[PDB]
Amino acid sequence: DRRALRIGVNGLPPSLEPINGISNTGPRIINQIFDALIRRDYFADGAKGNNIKLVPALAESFERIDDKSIRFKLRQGVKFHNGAEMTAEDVAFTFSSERLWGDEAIKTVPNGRNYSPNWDEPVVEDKYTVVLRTKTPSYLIEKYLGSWLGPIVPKEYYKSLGAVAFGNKPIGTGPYKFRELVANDHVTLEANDGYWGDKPTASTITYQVVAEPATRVAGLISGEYDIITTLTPDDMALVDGYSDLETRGTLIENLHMFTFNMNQPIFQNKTLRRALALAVNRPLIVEALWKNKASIPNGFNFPHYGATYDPKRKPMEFNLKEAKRLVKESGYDGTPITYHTMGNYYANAVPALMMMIEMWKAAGITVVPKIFAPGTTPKDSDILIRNWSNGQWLTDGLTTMVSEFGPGRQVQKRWGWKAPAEFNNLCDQVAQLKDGEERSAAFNRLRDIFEDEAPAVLMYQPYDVYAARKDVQWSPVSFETMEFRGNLNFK
Repeated sequence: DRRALRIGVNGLPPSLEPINGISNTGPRIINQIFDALIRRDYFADGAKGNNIKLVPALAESFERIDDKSIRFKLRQGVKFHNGAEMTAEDVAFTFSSERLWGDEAIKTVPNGRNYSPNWDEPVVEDKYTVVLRTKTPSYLIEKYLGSWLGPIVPKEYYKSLGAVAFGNKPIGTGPYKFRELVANDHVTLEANDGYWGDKPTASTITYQVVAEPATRVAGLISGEYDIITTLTPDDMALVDGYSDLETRGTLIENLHMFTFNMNQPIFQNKTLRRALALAVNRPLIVEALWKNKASIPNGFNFPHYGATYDPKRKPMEFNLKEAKRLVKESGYDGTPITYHTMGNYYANAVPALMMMIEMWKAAGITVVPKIFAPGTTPKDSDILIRNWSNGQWLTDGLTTMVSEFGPGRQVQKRWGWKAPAEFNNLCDQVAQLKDGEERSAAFNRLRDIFEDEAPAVLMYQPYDVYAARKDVQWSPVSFETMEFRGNLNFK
């Protein structure tokens, strides 16, 4: 009689619909309810949960037919949790203008176009064959289908409810079906014994919201939870001191940074943006606040980008002397510059800021915190510097230097970054090219322009800490999610 798995979590997503549920807390539940056409095999070839290999999943097989289309042959006889059969109608609907990237679709799925390539309408060729295609060249279609965009939704059930209502009673093909939701309290899923893959190893999975990390640690010790999420390196000594418990940490594919409202005169040019960037001592912050567990990326560059990761790229320079020279050159008059942070929404946001204020003070710059309260939306005109995070959500360099800093995106259109014409032309080229010498060199060049312009200042890649009973064999993955396929066994 399979064990019931209980996870003490920091929170639940606003929705369980695949796209509207994208958040820190959603993928760990969504990944169990749905399957995609392509699955990231994180543990392939002995990898410690950080492999980027993409393998077939609801797609039995696929072939790329040109620089913008792929023909998919789907697995046959696979059912959704409502008993409806999964067909090309459902895969076409999932990536259709109707549900995902059309003008009317983004009214209820706001990020449908933002998390998508330049889609063209899917083509249903037969019951189990579908061509998925872009209007312009794209060798990233496979990476996108193996991403948090990929989950396949049932067409008729999804249409009869709409995206918002579907988010509260989701139906997928995954190993665990939805049972119940108590808003901001718990989600319970039950084993789908009609699953097409291996039999699910837990009878139920309950995601129990426990707000304080101390109460979650207490619940792991008392026997209330099997796994607990959202801990820091500081909680590792207490948890590991118990013989029957252990922490299981991993670097996650996220990026903490600070950025600027470049519509403000003081940030309309790169000079003070770069002085602020060079005065920051990233290894001191990482040692003081993260017990040396977080990683400082060697540019806008991470191993999970695959072919567009450069392991020879020199690290971000810390140069107080050059920062001092750029402050005088900018004509900075000494007016305090605000740094908007919503308390500690991002882990260690306020302590990292307080360290950086001293670093900026050494360079001759007064930066003051503007700790806004939860539920407040500071207006754009009142922001100078602000903290930010960016999920590096594709196994490619496209996200987020091109997806957030590229042409027509947030940092240029809303926050006023006047990017050089070269940066924008290289952003459009890497979106269309196949991996190789040209695409990698273009990514190296984009990183050089990003560092010289400083539209944002990368701080570090955070380290996520889980804790679990030694009688539950489960390893975290290097992404903000939980994978139980081939990764959950009870001793």
